Amino acid sequence: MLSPADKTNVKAAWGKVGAHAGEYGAEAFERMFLSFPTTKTYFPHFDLSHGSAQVKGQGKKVADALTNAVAHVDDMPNALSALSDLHAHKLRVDPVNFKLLSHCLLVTLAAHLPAEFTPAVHASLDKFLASVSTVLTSKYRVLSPADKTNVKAAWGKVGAHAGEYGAEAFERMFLSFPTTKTYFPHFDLSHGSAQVKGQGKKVADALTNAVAHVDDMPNALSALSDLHAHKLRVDPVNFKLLSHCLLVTLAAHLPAEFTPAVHASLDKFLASVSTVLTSKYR
Amino acid sequence: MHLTPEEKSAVTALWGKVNVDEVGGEALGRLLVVYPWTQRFFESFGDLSTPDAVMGNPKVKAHGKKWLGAFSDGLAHLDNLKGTFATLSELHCDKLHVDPENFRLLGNVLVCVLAHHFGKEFTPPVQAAYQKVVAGVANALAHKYH
Amino acid sequence: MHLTPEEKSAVTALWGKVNVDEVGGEALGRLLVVYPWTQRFFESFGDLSTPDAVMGNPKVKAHGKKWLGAFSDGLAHLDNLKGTFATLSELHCDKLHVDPENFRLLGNVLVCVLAHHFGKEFTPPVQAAYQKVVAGVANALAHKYH
Ligand code: HEM
Ligand code: HEM
Ligand code: HEM
Ligand code: HEM
Repeated sequence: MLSPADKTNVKAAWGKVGAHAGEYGAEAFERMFLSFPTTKTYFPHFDLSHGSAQVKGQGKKVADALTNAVAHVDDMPNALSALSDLHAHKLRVDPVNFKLLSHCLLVTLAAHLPAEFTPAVHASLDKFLASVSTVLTSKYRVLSPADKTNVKAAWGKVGAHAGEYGAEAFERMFLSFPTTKTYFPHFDLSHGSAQVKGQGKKVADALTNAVAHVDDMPNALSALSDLHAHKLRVDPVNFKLLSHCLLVTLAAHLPAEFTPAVHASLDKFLASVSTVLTSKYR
Repeated sequence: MHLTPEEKSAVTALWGKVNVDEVGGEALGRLLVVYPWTQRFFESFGDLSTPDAVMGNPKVKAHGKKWLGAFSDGLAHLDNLKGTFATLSELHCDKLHVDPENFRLLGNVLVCVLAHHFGKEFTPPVQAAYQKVVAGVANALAHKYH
Repeated sequence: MHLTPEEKSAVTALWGKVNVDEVGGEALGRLLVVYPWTQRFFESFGDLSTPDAVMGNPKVKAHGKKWLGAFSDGLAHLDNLKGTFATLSELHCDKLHVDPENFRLLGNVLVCVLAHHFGKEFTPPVQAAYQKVVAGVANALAHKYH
C-alpha cells in the first residue's frame, strides 16, 4: 500500500519531472539496456542505438503511463487496466524485469532531481514503482473458483500430515538454499531436529488457516503479516524459495493429486500467501 | 562446476532411471501451464490453451526430448558446463531471444517433476544436488548473452 | 565480472571524487529507510524511528565509514574480489547471519547515491560499469556462505 504521505511525495517529484518525463523515460531504458543486457531480449525488433526514435518513443509512452498512474494513484488497477492486459496477454515480459526498469528509473530521477531526491522521497518512489509493477503483472495468471477447489482438494489430502510436510519443506529449503539458514542461527538444523519440526508444524497450521479463509486471507493472516514485517524481517525473496520447496514436498507425497492444473493452482496460492505476508513490510 | 562426491553420486544414480523422452515433455508442459507467459516462445506449437491441450501437444513432447537430451549430455561434463553450453548459449541469445530468467524457471519445474515421478527417493539431499546442477546449467546457458 | 580497461578507468576516475565517509553513511542510511527490514541487524544503533533519526544517527554514520572503506579498498583488487573478501564473507555468514540479498540491495542503493551525487556525470555507461562492480562485490561477499 502507498501511504498518504507516499502519494504526496510522488506527486511532488513527478511534478518536478514535468515536461521532461519522456526524455527521462528514454534515458531509463538506455540505462537498463546497458546495465542489464538480458532485457534487450524483449526488443529484438528495435534499433537500440543511443537516441534512436524507437527508444525515445518507447520512453515517451512509458512516461505517459506513469503520469496517468500518478494522477490516479488511488485507482491504479483501473487506470492501467489496458496496460496490464497487454503485458499479460501479448508482451509477456517476465516479471523480474520490472524490478530492473524500476531501478534504472530511480537512478535517472536521482541524476536529474538533486534537490528533490531525499531519503523519504526515494522511499516513496521505490514503493510507487513496485506498486505499478504489481499492477502491470497482476493478470499474468485473485484465485479463481477452480484454483480454490484445487487447493482445497490437495490440502484436504495432506490432512493430518500437514506438519510433517512443513518440516520436510524447511529441511529441503535449508539444504537447497543455504542462505535461508541465516534466519535460524539459534536452531539445531540437523535432520530430525525437533526445532525444525516445530517450525514446520506452525507454518503448516498457518497454511491450513489460509486455505480455510482463502477469500479473507489478509485478515486471517494479519497477525503473521505484522510479525514478519516488524519483528522477523525476512527478506521477501526467501518466501519464493520456501514456496518452491513446499511444492517439491507435495509433489513427492501426492503422486496422483499433483497434476499440472493442480500444480499451477498451488503455485498461485503460495504466491498469494507470500504477497499477504510481505504486505506490511514498507 | 564443483560438487561433493556425494552430490555427484546422487545426481548420477537418479539420472540413470530417467526416461528423457517422457520427463522432458512433462517438464516443458508444466512450464507452459504454470508460467503461461513462457508461451511467447512457442507460438508455432499450436494449441496450448488448456493444461490438457498443452500436455498432449505433440510438438511440446518432441521439443521436450530435444532440450532434455542436451541437458543430459551436460551431466556428462559437469566440470565444464560453460564450455559445453557455449554454442547453445549464443543460439538462445542471438537467434531465439530467450530471457535467461526462463532457464531458472524450467530448472525449478524439472525439479518438481523429478520429485513427482520418484517420490520418497527424491530426498532433501538429492534435491539439493539437483538444485545446484540446474542453477549451474542456467548460468552456463546465460553466459554468452550480450 | 572481469571489466574492460575502459570500464576500470571509469570506475576509478569517479571514485577519486567520492567522500567515502559521507557517501558510506548516506548509502547505509537510505538502505535502512527504503528497505526497513534491513534494520533487523542494527537494533543496537539506537533511534531509527524516522528518516532523519536514521540519517542523523552517529552509529549509522560510523558503520557507513566502515563498510564503504572496505569496499573502496576492494576497488584496488578488482581482479581478485573473491580472494580479497573471503574472510569478510565467512564473518557475515557464520557470525553476523546476513542474508546475502542485503548486499545486492545495498549495492543498488549505492548506485542511486552516486547518481544523486554526480548527476549528469553518472552516465549510462558509467552506471553499467558500477553495476558490474557492485554485483561482483555482492557475489564475492556471498561466496563462502554454507
Ligand atoms: C513501469 C513499467 C512499465 C510501463 C509503465 C510500461 C508501459 C508500456 C506502454 C505504455 C507500452 C506501449 C503500449 C502500446 O503502444 O500499445 C509498452 C510497450 C512495451 N513494453 Fe512495457 N512498460 C513497463 C515495463 C516494461 C518492461 C520491464 C519491459 C521489458 C524489459 C517492457 C517491454 C515492452 C515491450 C516489448 C513493449 C512493446 C514495444 C513496441 O513493440 O512498440 N515493458 N510498455
Ligand atoms: C508462506 C510461508 C510462511 C508462513 C505461513 C510462515 C509462518 C510462520 C508462523 C506461523 C510462525 C510462528 C509465529 C508464532 O510463534 O506464533 C513463523 C515464525 C518464523 N518465521 Fe515464518 N512463515 C513463512 C515463511 C517464512 C520464511 C520463508 C522464513 C525465513 C526463511 C521464515 C522465518 C521465520 C522465523 C525465523 C520465525 C521464528 C522462529 C523462532 O525463533 O521461533 N518464515 N512463521
Ligand atoms: C535446460 C535449459 C535448456 C536447454 C538445455 C535447451 C536446449 C535447446 C536445444 C538443444 C534446442 C534445439 C535447437 C535446434 O536444434 O534448432 C533448443 C531450442 C529452443 N529452445 Fe531451448 N533449451 C533450454 C531452455 C529453454 C527455455 C527455458 C526456453 C524458453 C522458455 C527455450 C526455448 C527454445 C526455443 C523457442 C527453441 C526452438 C524450438 C523450435 O525451433 O521448434 N529453451 N533448446
Ligand atoms: C559490500 C557490502 C558490505 C561490505 C564491504 C561490508 C563490510 C563490513 C566490514 C568491513 C565489517 C567489519 C568486520 C569486523 O568487525 O572485523 C562489517 C560488519 C558488519 N556488517 Fe557488513 N558489509 C557490507 C554489507 C552489509 C550489509 C548489507 C549488512 C546488513 C544489512 C551488513 C551488516 C553488518 C553488521 C551487522 C556488522 C557488524 C558491525 C558491528 O558489530 O559494529 N553488512 N561489514
